[PDB]
Order: sequence, then C-alpha cells, then structure tokens
Amino acid sequence: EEEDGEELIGDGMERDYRAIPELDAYEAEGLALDDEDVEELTASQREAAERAMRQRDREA
Amino acid sequence: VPSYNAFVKESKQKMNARKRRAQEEAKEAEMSRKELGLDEGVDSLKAAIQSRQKDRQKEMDNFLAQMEAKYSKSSKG
Amino acid sequence: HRKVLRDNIQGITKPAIRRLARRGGVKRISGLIYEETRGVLKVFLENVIRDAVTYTEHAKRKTVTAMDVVYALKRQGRTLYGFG
Amino acid sequence: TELLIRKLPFQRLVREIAQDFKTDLRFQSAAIGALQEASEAYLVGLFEDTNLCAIHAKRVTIMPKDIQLARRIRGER
Repeated sequence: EEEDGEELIGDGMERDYRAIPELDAYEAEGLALDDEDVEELTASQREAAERAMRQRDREA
Repeated sequence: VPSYNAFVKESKQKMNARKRRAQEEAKEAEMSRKELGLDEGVDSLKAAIQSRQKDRQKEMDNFLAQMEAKYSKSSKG
Repeated sequence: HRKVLRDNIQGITKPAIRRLARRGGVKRISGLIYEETRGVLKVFLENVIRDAVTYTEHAKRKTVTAMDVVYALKRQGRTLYGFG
Repeated sequence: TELLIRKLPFQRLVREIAQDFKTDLRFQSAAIGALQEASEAYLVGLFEDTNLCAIHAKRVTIMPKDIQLARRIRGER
C-alpha cells in the first residue's frame, strides 16, 4: 500500500482531452423545450420557499 | 513462502520506500511552494486560501449578475 | 412509468477528476482521491438541487428554470462557508 | 469553453439527484449549464486549496486528508 502519487502531466495526457460527441452535448430527455410554464418566481413564492427551507434546515 | 521473516523483509522494504518517496515529495513540494509564491508556515496558507475565497466570492457574484442580466424578468422588462 | 436513474456518479470519470485537478494546479493525486471528489460533488449537488427544486415547486411549475438555480446558488453562498 | 466534465454525464447525474426530490421534472438547459459552471468553479477552487494544503505538508500528491483540511479552512462541513 501507499503507492506512488499518480502523475497528472505525464505522457498521453492529451488522451484526457479527446472529444467525445456522445457526451459533449446535452441530450433531449429531461429538458424543457416547451418554453412556457417557466414563469419566474414571484416575491411571495420566493419568500415562502426560502422560509420553508430555513424551517427545514432548522429541523436538521 | 508467506513466512514471518518474508513479511519482515517486505515491511522493511515498504517502510524504506515510503521514506524515499516522502523525501522526494518534500523536495518537489518545496520546489512547487516557491514556484507558487506562498510564504512558509500555516497562517500564510490560511491567508492565501481565504483571499482566494474572497476572490471566488466576487467572481460568482459577477457570474450571478450576468445570469440575472440575461434571464431575469427585471432585465428583460 | 417508473423510470429511475442510478449510478451516474460514475459519469464523473477518472479523466474528469484529472482535468479538474489539473485546472486546480494539482501535479499528482492519491488513489482514493476519485471517491472523495465524487462524494464532495454529490453532496454539493444534492444541497443545491434540493433548493432549486423547492423554488420550482413554489413556482407551481414542474421545470427548473435558470432563475431557480440562480436563487439556489445565492442562498447556498450564505450557508456553504458559514463554518458549519 | 474548456473541458472539465462532459455535459451528458453531468446532466444524467443532475436528473438522478433531482428525481429523489420530485418525481417528474424538466430542466432548462441554461439551468443545467449554470449548475455545471458553478460545480466546476467550486471544484477547481477546492482543488487549488487542497494543493496548497498538500504542499504545506511537504507533498505534491493530494489526499482526501488535504481535501478535508482545505474544506475546514474554507468554512465548510
């Protein structure tokens, strides 16, 4: 145990910087393309959410 | 093969290699410490880390300001 | 319809943590650095995503907008470095 | 921008984490992008502080011990 430190600037480091198109772009599942029902929080909504969150944090 | 004596030799070899790697790490760490410009001691480390924390705080403040100027209803109008 | 996502913390690969460390200036890493990094990022993401989801829920919506995340990060900035 | 974490794994991870808080949810792409940018900035800052903590202890190899030490200096737990 307690082996050597894994070098990070060794040779072949450009392999960690290869481009992968399957993973370098967000997929469509789980995203919102229908651009309504995205209304911003009103002040009452935001204040209620934050006070509920503070009560929850106190509960922990 | 896995005798007690064979375990003593292995443990001694690993201890000596650990001392060697510790000396090498110390040399490289001093080289990097002067390469980064941090003064020796513990309080210098804490001061540098907290200064970087202040810098990152202002940076994320600017970032959230950009996000608000781009996506908020106040910025749009 | 009960689709579940699972074990995507491995999506933070060893090269991802290596790129993060190199961006941070790290020269060498320990073997158990990857798991600690995964745990730290998972806790961070959980704590911010819970607040973003609470904002979305109070907005009576079911999609998390950018301002939800903005307010979640603003609230997190007050509690993350409060020394506890 | 530069490449630290790939976009699809981070998106899948965020949705996995979120599904444990509300059942069926969507995400604006800008929200996922802000999440990724904040997470990467936080992690690279933590790695800088961890590297400082490691080179103070005469090491260039960072360890979870140094990560937790940097987190304790920054004010997290």
